[PDB]
Amino acid sequence: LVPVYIYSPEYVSMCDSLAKIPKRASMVHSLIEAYALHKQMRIVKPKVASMEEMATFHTDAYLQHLQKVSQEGDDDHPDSIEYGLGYDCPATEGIFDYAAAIGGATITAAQCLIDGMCKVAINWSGGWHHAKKDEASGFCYLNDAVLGILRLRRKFERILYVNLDLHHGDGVEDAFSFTSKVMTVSLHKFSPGFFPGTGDVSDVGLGKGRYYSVNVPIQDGIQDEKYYQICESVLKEVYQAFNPKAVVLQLGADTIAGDPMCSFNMTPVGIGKCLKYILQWQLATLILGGGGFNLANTARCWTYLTGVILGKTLSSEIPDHEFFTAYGPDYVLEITPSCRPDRNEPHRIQQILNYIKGNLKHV
Amino acid sequence: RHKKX
Ligand SMILES: [K+]
Ligand SMILES: [Zn+2]
Repeated sequence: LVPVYIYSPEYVSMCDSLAKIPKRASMVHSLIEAYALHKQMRIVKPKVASMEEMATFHTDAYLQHLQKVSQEGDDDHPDSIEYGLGYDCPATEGIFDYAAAIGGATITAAQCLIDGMCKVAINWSGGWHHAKKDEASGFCYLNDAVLGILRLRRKFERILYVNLDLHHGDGVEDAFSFTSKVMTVSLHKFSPGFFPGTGDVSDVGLGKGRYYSVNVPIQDGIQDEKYYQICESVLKEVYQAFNPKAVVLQLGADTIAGDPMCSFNMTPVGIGKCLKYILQWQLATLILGGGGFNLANTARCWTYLTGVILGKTLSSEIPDHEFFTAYGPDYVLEITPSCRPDRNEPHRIQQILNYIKGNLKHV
Repeated sequence: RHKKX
């Protein structure tokens, strides 16, 4: 009944070495610890993913290439562009082993859920949902979300993947495009030129998986109330049509006001309402992180959401801890939205919802 | 391919 928290000091230190989010894992854990939330969770040390586990999704050739350039951090290997390495996904020294640790952490969370150790298991350093079977993508090297879902498939007949990251969860949607055992639901920014460029409302999966992918394309500037209205409407319909047995929930904080991507205009309170809606289903739930490039705000967000999971109200004041000065000059947990416009028009949102309802009738 | 980032 007590949530599982996937953590070790060695794991956090590996996650701190990811090129686009240095030190973020330490900031997140440190703030959770500062609020003493870890004392209310069951701390579980992650196992490292084996090659055999990784190869149930990723190809041998891709895993072999990642292992090779990882050994010394060869970010100048001529073959890396075929495998998606380059600017977004540099060959950081050690990245194969770091990604294997994150994959293993998500698999460990899934296994805890299978065993009935907990109803909620958390890996805030997971959520790297853009990686493809044979390609790094979008700061993702191994798709730990896919690996977690594939572990959950041992027991849970139907799995719902819910993505609330700013970016379309395209690697997970692709992996399960042709199956009805896994439904993917993604709320994300959709605008030509905006990464990864996929996930329109008309993208519904393929073959035997047709209508088992759901995409909610959203424009810049969305705030908590409207986002929750959308999320609740879609998940209400999804729950009734698909009857999931387990949920994997990706809560990337790059939607939050203050992110340098400056696209959505959310606060952790809005995301928290979405999370509460899912938690009241009382299903095995695997919680993942993802994007989030204002590091202090990402720690504020995931710490707040950890409190939501535990049913706790957190003090507004940021407690003293290793990274206290990163939270100045006001040192509070709450985040204020920016004063810019919401570009989501009510008629468009309604039509997207009606389109999705129409698709789900087939499910 | 798109750039993220
Ligand atoms: K699917
Ligand atoms: Zn993202």
